[PDB]
Amino acid sequence: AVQQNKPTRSKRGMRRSHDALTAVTSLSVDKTSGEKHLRHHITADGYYRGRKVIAK
Amino acid sequence: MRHRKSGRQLNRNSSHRQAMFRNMAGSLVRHEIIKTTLPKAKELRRVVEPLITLAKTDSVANRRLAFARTRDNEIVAKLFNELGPRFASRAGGYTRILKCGFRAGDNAPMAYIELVDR
RNA sequence: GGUUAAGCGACUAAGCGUACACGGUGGAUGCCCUGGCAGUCAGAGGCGAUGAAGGACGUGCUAAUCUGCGAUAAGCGUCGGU
RNA sequence: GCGAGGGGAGUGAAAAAGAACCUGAAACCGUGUACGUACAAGCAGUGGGAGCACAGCUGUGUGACUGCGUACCUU
RNA sequence: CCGAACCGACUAAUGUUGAAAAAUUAGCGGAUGACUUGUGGCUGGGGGUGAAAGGCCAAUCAAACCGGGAGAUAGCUGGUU
RNA sequence: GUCGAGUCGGCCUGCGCGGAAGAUGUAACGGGGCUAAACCAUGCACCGAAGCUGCGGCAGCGACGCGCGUUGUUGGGUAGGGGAGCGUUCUGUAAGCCUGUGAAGGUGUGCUGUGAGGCAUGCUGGAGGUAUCAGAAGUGCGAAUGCUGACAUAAGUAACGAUAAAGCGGGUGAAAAGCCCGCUCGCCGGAAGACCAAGGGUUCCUGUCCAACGUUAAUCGGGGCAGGGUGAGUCGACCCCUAAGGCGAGGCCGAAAGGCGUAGUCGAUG
RNA sequence: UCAGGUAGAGAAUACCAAGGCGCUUGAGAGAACUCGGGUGAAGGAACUAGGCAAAAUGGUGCCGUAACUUCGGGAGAAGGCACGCUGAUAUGUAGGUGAGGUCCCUCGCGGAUGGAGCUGAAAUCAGUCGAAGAUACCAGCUGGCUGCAACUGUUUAUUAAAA
RNA sequence: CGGGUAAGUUCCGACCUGCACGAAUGGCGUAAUGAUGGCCAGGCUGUCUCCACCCGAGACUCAGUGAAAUUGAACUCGCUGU
RNA sequence: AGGUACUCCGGGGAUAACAGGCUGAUACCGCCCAAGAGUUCAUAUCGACGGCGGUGUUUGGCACCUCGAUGUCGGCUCAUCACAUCCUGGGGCUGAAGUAGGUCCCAAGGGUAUGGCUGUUCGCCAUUUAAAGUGGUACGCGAGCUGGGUUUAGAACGUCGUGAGACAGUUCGGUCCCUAUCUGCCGUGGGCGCUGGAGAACUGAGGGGGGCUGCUCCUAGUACGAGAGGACCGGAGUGGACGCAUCACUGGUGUUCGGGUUGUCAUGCCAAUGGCACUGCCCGGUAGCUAAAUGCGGAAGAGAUAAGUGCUGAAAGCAUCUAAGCACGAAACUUGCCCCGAGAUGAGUUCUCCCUGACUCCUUGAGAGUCCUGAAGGAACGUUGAAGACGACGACGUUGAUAGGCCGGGUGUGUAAGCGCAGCGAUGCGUUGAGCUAACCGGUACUAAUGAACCGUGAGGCUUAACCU
Ligand SMILES: [K+]
Ligand SMILES: [K+]
Ligand SMILES: [K+]
Ligand SMILES: [K+]
Ligand SMILES: [K+]
Ligand SMILES: [K+]
Ligand SMILES: [K+]
Ligand SMILES: [K+]
Ligand SMILES: [K+]
Ligand SMILES: [K+]
Ligand SMILES: [K+]
Ligand SMILES: [K+]
Ligand SMILES: [K+]
Ligand SMILES: [K+]
Ligand SMILES: [K+]
Ligand SMILES: [K+]
Ligand SMILES: [K+]
Ligand SMILES: [K+]
Ligand SMILES: [K+]
Ligand SMILES: [K+]
Ligand SMILES: [K+]
Ligand SMILES: [K+]
Ligand SMILES: [K+]
Ligand SMILES: [K+]
Ligand SMILES: [K+]
Ligand SMILES: [K+]
Ligand SMILES: [K+]
Ligand SMILES: [K+]
Ligand SMILES: [K+]
Ligand SMILES: [K+]
Ligand SMILES: [K+]
Ligand SMILES: [K+]
Ligand SMILES: [K+]
Ligand SMILES: [K+]
Ligand SMILES: [K+]
Ligand SMILES: [K+]
Ligand SMILES: [K+]
Ligand SMILES: [K+]
Ligand SMILES: [K+]
Ligand SMILES: [K+]
Ligand SMILES: [K+]
Ligand SMILES: [K+]
Ligand SMILES: [K+]
Ligand SMILES: [K+]
Ligand SMILES: [K+]
Ligand SMILES: [K+]
Ligand SMILES: [K+]
Ligand SMILES: [K+]
Ligand SMILES: [K+]
Ligand SMILES: [K+]
Ligand SMILES: [K+]
Ligand SMILES: [K+]
Ligand SMILES: [K+]
Ligand SMILES: [K+]
Ligand SMILES: [K+]
Ligand SMILES: [K+]
Ligand SMILES: [Mg+2]
Ligand SMILES: [Mg+2]
Ligand SMILES: [Mg+2]
Ligand SMILES: [Mg+2]
Ligand SMILES: [Mg+2]
Ligand SMILES: [Mg+2]
Ligand SMILES: [Mg+2]
Ligand SMILES: [Mg+2]
Ligand SMILES: [Mg+2]
Ligand SMILES: [Mg+2]
Ligand SMILES: [Mg+2]
Ligand SMILES: [Mg+2]
Ligand SMILES: [Mg+2]
Ligand SMILES: [Mg+2]
Ligand SMILES: [Mg+2]
Ligand SMILES: [Mg+2]
Ligand SMILES: [Mg+2]
Ligand SMILES: [Mg+2]
Ligand SMILES: [Mg+2]
Ligand SMILES: [Mg+2]
Ligand SMILES: [Mg+2]
Ligand SMILES: [Mg+2]
Ligand SMILES: [Mg+2]
Ligand SMILES: [Mg+2]
Ligand SMILES: [Mg+2]
Ligand SMILES: [Mg+2]
Ligand SMILES: [Mg+2]
Ligand SMILES: [Mg+2]
Ligand SMILES: [Mg+2]
Ligand SMILES: [Mg+2]
Ligand SMILES: [Mg+2]
Ligand SMILES: [Mg+2]
Ligand SMILES: [Mg+2]
Ligand SMILES: [Mg+2]
Ligand SMILES: [Mg+2]
Ligand SMILES: [Mg+2]
Ligand SMILES: [Mg+2]
Ligand SMILES: [Mg+2]
Ligand SMILES: [Mg+2]
Ligand SMILES: [Mg+2]
Ligand SMILES: [Mg+2]
Ligand SMILES: [Mg+2]
Ligand SMILES: [Mg+2]
Ligand SMILES: [Mg+2]
Ligand SMILES: [Mg+2]
Ligand SMILES: [Mg+2]
Ligand SMILES: [Mg+2]
Ligand SMILES: [Mg+2]
Ligand SMILES: [Mg+2]
Ligand SMILES: [Mg+2]
Ligand SMILES: [Mg+2]
Ligand SMILES: [Mg+2]
Ligand SMILES: [Mg+2]
Ligand SMILES: [Mg+2]
Ligand SMILES: [Mg+2]
Ligand SMILES: [Mg+2]
Ligand SMILES: [Mg+2]
Ligand SMILES: [Mg+2]
Ligand SMILES: [Mg+2]
Ligand SMILES: [Mg+2]
Ligand SMILES: [Mg+2]
Ligand SMILES: [Mg+2]
Ligand SMILES: [Mg+2]
Ligand SMILES: [Mg+2]
Ligand SMILES: [Mg+2]
Ligand SMILES: [Mg+2]
Ligand SMILES: [Mg+2]
Ligand SMILES: [Mg+2]
Ligand SMILES: [Mg+2]
Ligand SMILES: [Mg+2]
Ligand SMILES: [Mg+2]
Ligand SMILES: [Mg+2]
Ligand SMILES: [Mg+2]
Ligand SMILES: [Mg+2]
Ligand SMILES: [Mg+2]
Ligand SMILES: [Mg+2]
Ligand SMILES: [Mg+2]
Ligand SMILES: [Mg+2]
Ligand SMILES: [Mg+2]
Ligand SMILES: [Mg+2]
Ligand SMILES: [Mg+2]
Ligand SMILES: [Mg+2]
Ligand SMILES: [Mg+2]
Ligand SMILES: [Mg+2]
Ligand SMILES: [Mg+2]
Ligand SMILES: [Mg+2]
Ligand SMILES: [Mg+2]
Ligand SMILES: [Mg+2]
Ligand SMILES: [Mg+2]
Ligand SMILES: [Mg+2]
Ligand SMILES: [Mg+2]
Ligand SMILES: [Mg+2]
Ligand SMILES: [Mg+2]
Ligand SMILES: [Mg+2]
Ligand SMILES: [Mg+2]
Ligand SMILES: [Mg+2]
Ligand SMILES: [Mg+2]
Ligand SMILES: [Mg+2]
Ligand SMILES: [Mg+2]
Ligand SMILES: [Mg+2]
Ligand SMILES: [Mg+2]
Ligand SMILES: [Mg+2]
Ligand SMILES: [Mg+2]
Ligand SMILES: [Mg+2]
Ligand SMILES: [Mg+2]
Ligand SMILES: [Mg+2]
Ligand SMILES: [Mg+2]
Ligand SMILES: [Mg+2]
Ligand SMILES: [Mg+2]
Ligand SMILES: [Mg+2]
Ligand SMILES: [Mg+2]
Ligand SMILES: [Mg+2]
Ligand SMILES: [Mg+2]
Ligand SMILES: [Mg+2]
Ligand SMILES: [Mg+2]
Ligand SMILES: [Mg+2]
Ligand SMILES: [Mg+2]
Ligand SMILES: [Mg+2]
Ligand SMILES: [Mg+2]
Ligand SMILES: [Mg+2]
Ligand SMILES: [Mg+2]
Ligand SMILES: [Mg+2]
Ligand SMILES: [Mg+2]
Ligand SMILES: [Mg+2]
Ligand SMILES: [Mg+2]
Repeated sequence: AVQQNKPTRSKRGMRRSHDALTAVTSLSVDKTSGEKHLRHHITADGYYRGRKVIAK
Repeated sequence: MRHRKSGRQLNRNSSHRQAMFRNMAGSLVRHEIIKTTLPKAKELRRVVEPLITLAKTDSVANRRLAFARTRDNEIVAKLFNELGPRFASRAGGYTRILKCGFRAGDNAPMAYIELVDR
């Protein structure tokens, strides 16, 4: 099965109207190190909820 | 449908799954913290924490059960000589999972899992 | 003034269209000729056992290819030109 | 990243002549602005036409609503 | 005679822009013989070879491939700014 | 017998009734609806076409007068015939004319003719262009399942090549599921191990790099770059010897080319 | 060309050795549907062109085996029984192998005797565990009537293997 | 016509009315053989009544890479008619 | 002079085979006349000789569409419509006693066999059923499956031919491609709208689903009938097929639970265990899913009717169901039952909740901007679910049982290991219904569900009524 007519650039854009990405609503701030981080994830320096959970 | 069913298939067959978690349980007992995918970490809790519960009562029969389930005498010894006593007064929840972003190679969601008194 | 009621009613654009502006891609067009095409007038009409045509391998201060050359190897002698 | 790529500086008459290099069309793909578009049925225009924006009543862009309207070639 | 290697190719499913321009998987036949295989040789296109299917002769066969006669011819179809 | 004013059935004729069941959905007025908004007859209005008229304009043909005027009339067109033109490249006119005070080309805008078209000019461009009147043609493209290049669509879709299988710690690194080291797990084991011939030809080892190649990433590679590496009286080839077969002095045969073959000479798979 | 171990008749097959690998996209999820597999109540070919596919049979020893026949066959016809482990017979048997010793010699890599040590089926009796002892992998379905071709072979490389 | 089946256009055994057999382009038989054609039975079963559940690989979601046939142009509904 | 099915090229829908179209001779179905049959009697039922139509269903005619391709017969799967009705429902006439029939009218709600043979469609046969309807839909349905038949290349028979070959004669064998752009359809989301915002509960325009029926018993051996036989009407029970839900029971599955066991490799060995062999092979089985399991459904009732039956009643002093007026009448229609449903743009209703700042500029208006403010609520993230492809939907987030673990129980398997005793030993027995036990049940903050941040604003147009101020 294949198209009988070439779809338009307009129809291509309409299909892609649901493809846009969503930015992260907001980042969280660690209460001890002050780092920003994804909520419920550890920070880049290894803090979570104010505690040094892992080295490096 | 999977109504009320438990356990993750993890795109493996049953013998692969069993062997994988036997190895991963050994790594967690040996190193006390490991990094893995978030779903594997959640499944590992149901393997490792009953091994620690078993190790609270030291007997020949229990050491043999633990050996049957880990196949590693260094792991069995650490379970009964160290972890059992460390957790003797804790009622479950010997591990904690900490989410840590996404793997570079395949964007897999990753997590650390560690013993709670590490 | 307020309240209620009835009637009417703009400001939405996920995206899409047309127009314009500015870009990307792409290599048309114009301009260009150490390449071709067709002739005219002349020349020469062969080369080879004194080893040809055509090649292989070498040859530099040289790693490669082109050009030249042949273990005397981008060259040797001599006579002229410059 | 002792990258790729880029921004400056400098050369030059010129660097949107920077080697992916004269000119740099079209298809095709974008960003910005103006207007239209989420109760509306078909060759997508044409005749009529409100509103809005713009430049100086007119010119330009857009085109709600409405009459008419089934591509081209070949055979 | 039964059965691996080896040589085949009866059935089914898959695959059919394949993993593959003929295969894979499960079964299947022969398996000391008119057997199978390596290396080299010979037969040439109206010709070869053929336990014969017009089979095969380099993924090509009721007359191979390449070059030439060659711009064959086309009362046919298309196209003609 | 009662009862007291009409009754009966032919003919011809207008309009209607039954006869009358079909498949996606009313579905046999185009629809709404209509008792006229139906049908018949008569009449007067009006709507209605690119027909006719009015106004303006162009052209063909014929008259009539002096190319012009006047006049009448004509102007839908396929095949096809006839007539008249636009533009493109090149030659002369041209050692002229335009052009770095900006040519050709590109891209806009304005004006202009009945058309092909023409003219002017802003921006871009950065060195050519060419009037007029003649002359010559590779002289005009949307189609030929045309030819070449470029770029779309489907679509960020299918797929990423055997369902032997991975897990974790450490290292390096800009970055590690894939590389290195380690432990564990799994798979082949008449092979998925080891070694030759054939075929290939540097793919081998070391260092270095990650553009492209690798169906992902890549620090890794059979990828790029550089350097290194193949040592024989005994292994193999060459060599001696022959098979099938080939060639073949003379020779025999054949228009020519050539065919066959003797002495010989080659030819391993021995 | 090479050819280890345990089981095995075996170069089959299963698990391993030496040795070599996890197949150059991964991570989740656990819908329909497709592919490759497992199991299925009662029924059991009612399916369908056709039992296609699937299921089934499957080993060794012994007992036993019809028509027909070219006297070879048919035939593994069919059908059936036994099968693990332990002990005893027998501290390991029958058999195989064979040292010292002894004797002889035409004295050796010799003959004869002798048998220590090593290796080792199969059977019988008794006992014993399980639902199941050819336990996995592996491994014939069988019978009756009939057409055609005697037979083993050959063929349309790539839709026909057959008469 | 007989047999087999509850039921048999096939099968087996006959009959002879051979449309249109017939004797080496052989006739009629024939043990054995066949991945050969037809028919019947036992066993066996998800072939089926009539499907259910389960284990894996895809399909689905996320990240990376990234095709194809087709295509005059599309603002690409039903019905009844034309 | 022939053959080509071994075939080939250029062309044609200028021209056949399939399907469509036009046509309707033929076919099928109605009707008109009434010779007669029917003891009598044309019309209960048949209807000769002839006549008139309807359908588009057969066999055909034509050659208009398609030859730069519109795939065939049958089966399978899935259907949808017509009514000329097979069953069930309603009725008139009967040469209708009853039971059971014949014929015609109304009626399309639902229902409407399994097998043997054959490629069959069909048909015959066996046995069912209330019945086993007739047709249209490309003789519905191959971008849904099959491929037995027809219709390529191989081979043979009969037959024809000198032969190559040929035969809607026969016989054995013989490749079925497509990842869905658009329409359509089944599901499921995102956007904006509905005029301040928000959380809920609704109304019901409209749409869909459903609608089948047997047998037995009572009425009653009554009515009817000479007997044989044997009812209507009404009532009760129990089935078939179909549908919806569910998992308490009976079961299937149950590669995540327990056990038995073969071969082998390993953990040093014994003992005990693990890997691999289809889950190695097996025996059981929890939750979930599920049918064969077991609950429930089709209605009653109402309205308006069809054919049909009437009442009163003239036109037409009679008669007449009809013209005025009035009444009955069926599974069809509208409701009643179940589900969806306000994008019902005609965007509805009800309840509740939230927001009561300052200033500036301008082209001066439903204008723009800054500062302050940030509600109700939402979303996001996390732990998740008998919810789920993804979205969506539901629960929960420390003021907490959302998930995992943990504790206790249940269930399943069937007496672990170790030690001891008996036995030469395999093994048996005791400790011991032991040990282990998924998805289940009841509990429990041990682990993970973070303080925040984000979106959403700041009293909501004009006109006119009414009412109050
Ligand atoms: K917009
Ligand atoms: K372009
Ligand atoms: K050179
Ligand atoms: K330039
Ligand atoms: K460019
Ligand atoms: K219009
Ligand atoms: K054409
Ligand atoms: K034509
Ligand atoms: K040989
Ligand atoms: K030949
Ligand atoms: K060739
Ligand atoms: K030839
Ligand atoms: K005139
Ligand atoms: K211009
Ligand atoms: K210019
Ligand atoms: K073209
Ligand atoms: K794309
Ligand atoms: K590749
Ligand atoms: K990657
Ligand atoms: K094996
Ligand atoms: K999913
Ligand atoms: K012995
Ligand atoms: K066997
Ligand atoms: K014979
Ligand atoms: K064969
Ligand atoms: K003969
Ligand atoms: K004979
Ligand atoms: K055969
Ligand atoms: K046979
Ligand atoms: K001929
Ligand atoms: K033939
Ligand atoms: K007719
Ligand atoms: K007609
Ligand atoms: K009629
Ligand atoms: K055709
Ligand atoms: K039908
Ligand atoms: K009836
Ligand atoms: K009746
Ligand atoms: K009906
Ligand atoms: K049949
Ligand atoms: K028939
Ligand atoms: K058709
Ligand atoms: K098909
Ligand atoms: K068909
Ligand atoms: K189609
Ligand atoms: K469409
Ligand atoms: K209905
Ligand atoms: K149950
Ligand atoms: K169950
Ligand atoms: K074992
Ligand atoms: K009356
Ligand atoms: K609403
Ligand atoms: K819990
Ligand atoms: K016990
Ligand atoms: K015990
Ligand atoms: K128990
Ligand atoms: Mg088309
Ligand atoms: Mg998208
Ligand atoms: Mg749960
Ligand atoms: Mg995956
Ligand atoms: Mg396994
Ligand atoms: Mg835009
Ligand atoms: Mg740079
Ligand atoms: Mg220049
Ligand atoms: Mg340039
Ligand atoms: Mg461009
Ligand atoms: Mg509407
Ligand atoms: Mg609107
Ligand atoms: Mg539309
Ligand atoms: Mg119109
Ligand atoms: Mg062959
Ligand atoms: Mg095979
Ligand atoms: Mg044989
Ligand atoms: Mg054999
Ligand atoms: Mg020739
Ligand atoms: Mg032939
Ligand atoms: Mg070939
Ligand atoms: Mg020829
Ligand atoms: Mg010629
Ligand atoms: Mg030609
Ligand atoms: Mg009439
Ligand atoms: Mg209708
Ligand atoms: Mg007019
Ligand atoms: Mg006119
Ligand atoms: Mg005029
Ligand atoms: Mg005219
Ligand atoms: Mg004209
Ligand atoms: Mg000139
Ligand atoms: Mg020029
Ligand atoms: Mg000139
Ligand atoms: Mg030209
Ligand atoms: Mg062009
Ligand atoms: Mg043209
Ligand atoms: Mg094409
Ligand atoms: Mg393309
Ligand atoms: Mg992507
Ligand atoms: Mg798609
Ligand atoms: Mg997809
Ligand atoms: Mg995919
Ligand atoms: Mg791969
Ligand atoms: Mg790592
Ligand atoms: Mg990997
Ligand atoms: Mg190289
Ligand atoms: Mg290397
Ligand atoms: Mg290197
Ligand atoms: Mg790459
Ligand atoms: Mg990179
Ligand atoms: Mg390298
Ligand atoms: Mg390299
Ligand atoms: Mg010779
Ligand atoms: Mg000679
Ligand atoms: Mg010789
Ligand atoms: Mg020699
Ligand atoms: Mg040799
Ligand atoms: Mg071996
Ligand atoms: Mg093997
Ligand atoms: Mg899923
Ligand atoms: Mg699955
Ligand atoms: Mg399946
Ligand atoms: Mg099975
Ligand atoms: Mg069963
Ligand atoms: Mg069972
Ligand atoms: Mg059973
Ligand atoms: Mg049975
Ligand atoms: Mg049958
Ligand atoms: Mg059947
Ligand atoms: Mg079979
Ligand atoms: Mg089987
Ligand atoms: Mg045997
Ligand atoms: Mg020996
Ligand atoms: Mg026969
Ligand atoms: Mg034979
Ligand atoms: Mg073939
Ligand atoms: Mg074959
Ligand atoms: Mg008979
Ligand atoms: Mg019979
Ligand atoms: Mg017979
Ligand atoms: Mg004969
Ligand atoms: Mg004859
Ligand atoms: Mg004779
Ligand atoms: Mg004869
Ligand atoms: Mg004869
Ligand atoms: Mg014969
Ligand atoms: Mg044979
Ligand atoms: Mg993707
Ligand atoms: Mg033939
Ligand atoms: Mg042709
Ligand atoms: Mg026709
Ligand atoms: Mg017809
Ligand atoms: Mg025609
Ligand atoms: Mg005609
Ligand atoms: Mg047509
Ligand atoms: Mg076409
Ligand atoms: Mg078609
Ligand atoms: Mg009717
Ligand atoms: Mg109806
Ligand atoms: Mg009803
Ligand atoms: Mg049968
Ligand atoms: Mg049959
Ligand atoms: Mg059909
Ligand atoms: Mg039909
Ligand atoms: Mg179709
Ligand atoms: Mg298909
Ligand atoms: Mg067939
Ligand atoms: Mg065959
Ligand atoms: Mg198909
Ligand atoms: Mg919505
Ligand atoms: Mg309905
Ligand atoms: Mg339950
Ligand atoms: Mg059970
Ligand atoms: Mg089971
Ligand atoms: Mg042991
Ligand atoms: Mg192993
Ligand atoms: Mg293995
Ligand atoms: Mg009712
Ligand atoms: Mg009266
Ligand atoms: Mg009923
Ligand atoms: Mg949902
Ligand atoms: Mg119990
Ligand atoms: Mg045990
Ligand atoms: Mg418990």
